[PDB]
Amino acid sequence: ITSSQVREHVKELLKYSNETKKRNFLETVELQVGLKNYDPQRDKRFSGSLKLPNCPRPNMSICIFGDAFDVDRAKSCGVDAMSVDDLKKLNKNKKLIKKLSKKYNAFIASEVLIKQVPRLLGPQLSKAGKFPTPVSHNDDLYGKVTDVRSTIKFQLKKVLCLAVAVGNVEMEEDVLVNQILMSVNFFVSLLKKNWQNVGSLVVKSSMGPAFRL
Amino acid sequence: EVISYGPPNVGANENVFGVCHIMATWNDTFIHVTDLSGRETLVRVTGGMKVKADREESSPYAAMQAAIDVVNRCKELKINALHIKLRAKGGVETKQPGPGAQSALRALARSGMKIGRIEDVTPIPTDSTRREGGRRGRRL
Amino acid sequence: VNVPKTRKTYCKGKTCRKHTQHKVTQYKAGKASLFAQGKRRYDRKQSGFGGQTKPVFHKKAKTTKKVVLRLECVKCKTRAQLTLKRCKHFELGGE
Amino acid sequence: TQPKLFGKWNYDEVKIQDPCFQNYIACTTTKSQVFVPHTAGRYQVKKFRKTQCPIVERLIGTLMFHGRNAGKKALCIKVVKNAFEIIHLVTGRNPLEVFVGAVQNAGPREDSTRIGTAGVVRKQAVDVAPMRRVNLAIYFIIKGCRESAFKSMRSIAETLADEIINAEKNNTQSSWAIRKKDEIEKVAKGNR
Amino acid sequence: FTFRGKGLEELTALASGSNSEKLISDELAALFDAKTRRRVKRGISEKYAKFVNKVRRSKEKCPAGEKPVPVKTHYRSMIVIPELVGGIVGVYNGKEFVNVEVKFDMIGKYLAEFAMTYKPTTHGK
Amino acid sequence: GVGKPRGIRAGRKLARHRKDQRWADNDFNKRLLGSRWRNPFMGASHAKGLVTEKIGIESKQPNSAVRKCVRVLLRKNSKKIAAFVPMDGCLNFLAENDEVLVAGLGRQGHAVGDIPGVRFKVVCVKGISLLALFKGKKEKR
Amino acid sequence: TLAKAGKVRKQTPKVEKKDKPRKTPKGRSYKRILYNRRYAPHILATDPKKRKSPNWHAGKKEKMDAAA
RNA sequence: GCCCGGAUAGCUCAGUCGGUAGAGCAGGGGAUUGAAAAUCCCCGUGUCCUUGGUUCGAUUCCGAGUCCGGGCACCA
RNA sequence: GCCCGGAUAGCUCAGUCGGUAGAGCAGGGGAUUGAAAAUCCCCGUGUCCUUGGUUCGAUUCCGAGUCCGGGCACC
RNA sequence: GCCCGGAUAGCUCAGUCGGUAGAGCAGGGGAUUGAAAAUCCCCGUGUCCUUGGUUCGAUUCCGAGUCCGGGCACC
RNA sequence: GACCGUCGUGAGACAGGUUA
RNA sequence: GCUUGUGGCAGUCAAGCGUUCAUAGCGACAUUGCUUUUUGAUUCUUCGAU
RNA sequence: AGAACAAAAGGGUAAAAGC
RNA sequence: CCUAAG
RNA sequence: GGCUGGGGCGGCAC
RNA sequence: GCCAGUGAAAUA
RNA sequence: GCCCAGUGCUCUGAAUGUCAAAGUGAAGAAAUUCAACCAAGCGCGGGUAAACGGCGGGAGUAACUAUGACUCUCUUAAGGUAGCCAAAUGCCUCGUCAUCUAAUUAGUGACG
RNA sequence: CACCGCCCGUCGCUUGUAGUAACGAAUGGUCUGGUGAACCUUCUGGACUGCGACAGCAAUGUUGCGGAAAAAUAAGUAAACCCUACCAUUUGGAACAACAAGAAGUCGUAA
RNA sequence: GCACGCGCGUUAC
RNA sequence: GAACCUGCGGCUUAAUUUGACUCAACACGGG
RNA sequence: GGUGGUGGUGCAUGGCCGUUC
RNA sequence: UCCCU
RNA sequence: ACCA
RNA sequence: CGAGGAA
RNA sequence: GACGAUCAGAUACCGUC
RNA sequence: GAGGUGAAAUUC
RNA sequence: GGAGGGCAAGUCAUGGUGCCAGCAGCCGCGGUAAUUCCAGCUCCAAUA
Repeated sequence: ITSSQVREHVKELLKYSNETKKRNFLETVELQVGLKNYDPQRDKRFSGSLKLPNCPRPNMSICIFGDAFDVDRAKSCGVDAMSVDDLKKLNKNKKLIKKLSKKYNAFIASEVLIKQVPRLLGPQLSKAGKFPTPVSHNDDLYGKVTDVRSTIKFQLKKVLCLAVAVGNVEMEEDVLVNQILMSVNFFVSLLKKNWQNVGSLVVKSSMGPAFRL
Repeated sequence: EVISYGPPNVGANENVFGVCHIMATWNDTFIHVTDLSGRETLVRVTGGMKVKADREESSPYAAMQAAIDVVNRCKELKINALHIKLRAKGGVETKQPGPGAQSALRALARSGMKIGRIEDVTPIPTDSTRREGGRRGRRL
Repeated sequence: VNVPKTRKTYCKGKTCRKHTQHKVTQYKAGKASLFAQGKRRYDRKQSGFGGQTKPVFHKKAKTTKKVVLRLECVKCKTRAQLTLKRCKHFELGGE
Repeated sequence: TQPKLFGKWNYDEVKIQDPCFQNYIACTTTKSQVFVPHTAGRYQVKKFRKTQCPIVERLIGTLMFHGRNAGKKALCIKVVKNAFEIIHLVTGRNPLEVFVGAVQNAGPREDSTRIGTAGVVRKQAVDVAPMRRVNLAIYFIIKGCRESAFKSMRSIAETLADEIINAEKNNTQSSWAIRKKDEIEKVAKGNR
Repeated sequence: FTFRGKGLEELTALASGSNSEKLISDELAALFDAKTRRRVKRGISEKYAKFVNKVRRSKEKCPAGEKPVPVKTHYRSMIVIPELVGGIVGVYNGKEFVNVEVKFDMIGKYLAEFAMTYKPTTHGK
Repeated sequence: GVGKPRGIRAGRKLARHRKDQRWADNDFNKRLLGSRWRNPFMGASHAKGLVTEKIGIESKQPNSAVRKCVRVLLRKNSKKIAAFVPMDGCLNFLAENDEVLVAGLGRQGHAVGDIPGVRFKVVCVKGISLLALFKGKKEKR
Repeated sequence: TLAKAGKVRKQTPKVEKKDKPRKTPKGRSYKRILYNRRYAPHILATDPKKRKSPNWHAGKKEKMDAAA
């Protein structure tokens, strides 16, 4: 709870383990948070790294599609399909628009809708996990998929999600919790007023918990 | 459950007493209940609290509702028996009970209630003072 | 009298120059109280009694202030440039 | 053997459960069990003869009641027969055991007597009699049929049929009959 | 460029035909409405014949100065005969005699149909 | 006893009482108060006069009629008099300014039921009894 | 009015009086005749309740002869 | 010139701590009626002043605008 | 002579913001009465003073005038 | 004495930016009543005060007199 | 100097009336 | 003090009144004037005495 | 060229200066 | 008074 | 304050 | 739990 | 006599809105600048005229004629009450009728 | 002529009337304060005249005495007149006003 | 006889 | 209330014959 | 001087009829 | 049934 | 007559 | 004329 | 006297003072 | 909510 | 000097008049068929 105990989630919580000495192999810590919890559309992000610094952790197939040319916008990589003859029948509704825009990351496709997005395609999907975000959709979905694959930084969109990092095993305290904060930027604060907008969260590394608030 | 307030003493053979004052005018009717010392008011229901039209502020109906309304409130005070002090603006006015009189009592008896002694306390004066109207009074 | 919010009124700044659409509001007011030299000295009377100062102020107005047109580009990045239209009463873009 | 109504409707298929209506209705009698609702009887002679009238004869009567158009039982016996066929094709019940119920329901139990004194129009609480109750019930039922039945392709044997049904149900939204049945009591419950 | 019913002349030959006996030869009969035919075929009066000739003299003797000698009559029941066209007959109505110029159109119609018998109503109060 | 006192010594009383209680009589009260002398004739039975003008007066209540009347000026008295000219043509003889002899009609006071404020009768014109002028064979000037 | 004076008399047709056939005895004679025409014993003779009116002879020539 | 309150049905006005717009009167339709009232049922219309942002949405929440209402203080 | 205020249905007076115009009384026709009143239902009414001008449109906004009103004319 | 004003039938009284003369009451003939009041239709009655002008004509629009009719009169 | 009326918050002001 | 509109006062022409006749006695319209005890303009003289 | 040229009045203005 | 009445 | 057929009350050709 | 998720808005 | 709306005066009164200095909170690094509450007073409520003073206006409106106790009205607290006059208040005014004179812009008595 | 009956007052209208009190005048009478004709009486006065004595016989004259006209006088009776109060009897007066009587005037409805 | 105002009725929605 | 019908009033008309007027006149005078 | 008269007075009247019933 | 007539 |  | 207001 | 109401009218019959 | 009336209304 | 009543006397089917002229002591007569007006006739009363 943004208090002294931050370094109790960090410093005092960095060698908890669950057995004997402390092992003999590398470490793996971070600092959990989110993306903005807005609705993955209107406003929740912009630009600027923390860091932070990371990438996947497990899988990365997100979202990118629109026309017959959006497939190759997911061929030399791996993404979801919006289909062509579906935006007039079933390419969006609940578990539909989901499918294409409901993965884990967010979305990195382009744009093309017309008079249909106030309760179907572009619509039903927003806070679900996608609704047309900033993925430099013009050359494709790879270069700006540096904001959708690796490096990172920590593009935090769709539904929660983000990253963190600072050191290895044991050598951080005030800058461990203050490294977790450092592992937060346009995700912990931003422009006009943004020093906080949530309730709680989690964190650790592999040991056991962090802040007991 | 419920947190009654009648003194800490029950018994389907232990009578509780509440003194019910009833003033029955030809305009409005009152029904009051109070300690047998009459210095601490409990229940107070008047025909006015029972209807919309000022003319009905008397009524046999208003007496029923104001009457039954009190009995319910009374079972909660844990009181079952009521002493009746019946009046009717004695002063220098028709020393005759109103209409919502025999109506009020009747309602208390029907809706359960036990009835203690019954008095008539319309204040009859020894002298008098120049009544309503004058010399000739209500004409027409 | 119907002005039109932003209209390419050439202008400059510079570090810009040429034209540039300018979002053009009219000018408002501004409090002073307890900063103004006007105050720093005009706090007096002198002082167990007073009056004011020779110009204070009951004269005879004109019944027509002036539009403090405040044109301001966004590319020129600067700087909110004032203009002066004179004729009241009126109001922004109708039209 | 038992003479069914219109040739196909057992009378003993019904019984009057409530004691009120027991003597103020016709289903119950041996003499009442008629094939045809036409008796050219001599009811309306003593001051209670009306009773002994085979409930439906009464319905037919109250039915041929609009001026010019009416005054001919001949036909009315029809409008009532078809209506019974039609009521059957919907609830397949002994349509007398329907019309009968309806009669018991559509009769207001309370009315207000207009007693005015010097301009002011006051009213009192009055309990409606049985004979009066049935009379009102039928009068009411039929009353409504014509209501819609007018400039409508819907026919009396249909309007009436549709009525006798809901009138039994107490469906306050589908029976011009029961509407008043309720209102009369309501307004009456106010004046009381 | 206007004409007349059935040829004013054919009728003068039709009426005064070979047998110009009864004022209304059975010829003219074929022309009139049932009511008129009824009357003639029934019992028409002779006076109606001497009245006839009275118009006759009025139509010729008068110079082309178009000034016909008005013939007076109460025979409002007379049905204009073809040869009766052109003359101005004064017909009684109730007060006086009415002068009417007989046009070809008023034939087969009752001579009374023109002698207004009452002055309809004007108004005010 | 009754109101009146019956004493042989109380004559005086009864006497004064009668003289007093007697004023309640109009006939008495009348002549006693020299009233007769104040009327237009000054008590007199008849009076001479000059015709001031012949005027007509309307009948009262159930009657409607033009009564013949002469306004006269009494001689020594000098008062305006209302005088009813009798019978039919009568007023046709009374010339304005002539001398007339007048007398009352049934007890000096109420005029004949018909008349309004007239209290006198005309009996002579230029000193010629009216009756005389009323019957041809008698007199005329 | 005024000019309406004696309207009646002026309008009346002056009828003349029947020039005395003979004479009317004036003196004890008249009182005598009367005595005879009425209080003479032949009239006091017939009922005093059924004797005629001293002027029923309104001058009626038809009833004048019937009596005499 | 500051400081409070409002903007809703034709009128006067309620009104979630974001999910519905509601009274009372007028107006109208009907029963009742000597007359008129009072009664007694049934209805009628709403960018909830405007413009944007918060939210899945918002009469409501916040900024700003215009207006009306309140108040309080000066005025050479 | 100067400065003010109106005028609208038959009458007394409402209203408008530039689109609409009203009420009360009167009145016309039925109803109650034996018949009139009263009362009860039904109904019709407007150069918004004349006047030019503006305006797409004027009872309404200007300019002139008529009438009926009120108010000043002091040293 | 100058400033406005009315003059119209038997008596009291109005007039398209002239061209025509009116109710009222007296009044006589009716309708009405039992008769009458009241009332409703009808009759009638005149240089619209005398002059001069304007016009095709003036009772009216003009100009003076005229009679009676409200407002102005040493120092 | 002093009454009143009438205008004026006041001071006063009336080609108003009244008196020495 | 000018000026004289306004006041007042006379005057020409003669259509009219004057019952007959324009002028005995008066005169519409139109027009020429005198007057400075009205009144109105004007501000020259006099508040550094009327 | 009697209209029109924001608005007062005047000038001006016709393949226009008006639309 | 005119965003076009520039 | 002023302009004012002399000052003034008035009016604004201030 | 969540990839499924409805509803006025999903949580360890 | 009637008017408490106006101006004044004056009462515990008003469930609520302003309202200064100190005192309090919030923000800067302070200076300082925003806040909230805050006595009176104000404004809201009441009484008050032998307190200042006030005291309307137009339409219709039969039994020749003119007429108003009649009603209609639009209307501000209230709409001049007893009483009283051409009066020391009255404009027109030398008011109109008397009266006193030969005669009255004087007197006096009337009338509104 | 029987409630569509009776009926009251304000105001108005129509036709009329001059009362009571006061005042004015007229006639008469009385009081108050004065002026005061005339006449009875009174004190005067004494033309004129009668007587006696003396101047002459006489007209006349002186004086004494007596009667006695005008004049004048005081107190008195007191006419008329005036003034100051009061009584009686008559008679007078007006616009507006007032009173009287009447009605299917007007407004309402008291009884 | 027709601008209309009443009263029996006939036919009908 | 509607259109006709028929009676009464009214207003017309040469003339619109006249009786009857709250039930106790008006399709009533056999209209 | 009559006849005749759907000409006038139903308040001059018979007769008759309506109403109170 | 006596409210209305 | 009103009540239904 | 679409079942008809005060009566 | 001041007010409500009732009435076509009510400074009257009721009602608040 | 009283009060008050046939109903209500100023009144508390 | 009267003839409806009081108050004696016309029950004339009389003429004129039409609430007009007039009568009438008091009741009341009179508004087209007046027993009271005007007048004729006949009557009554007191009778130089």
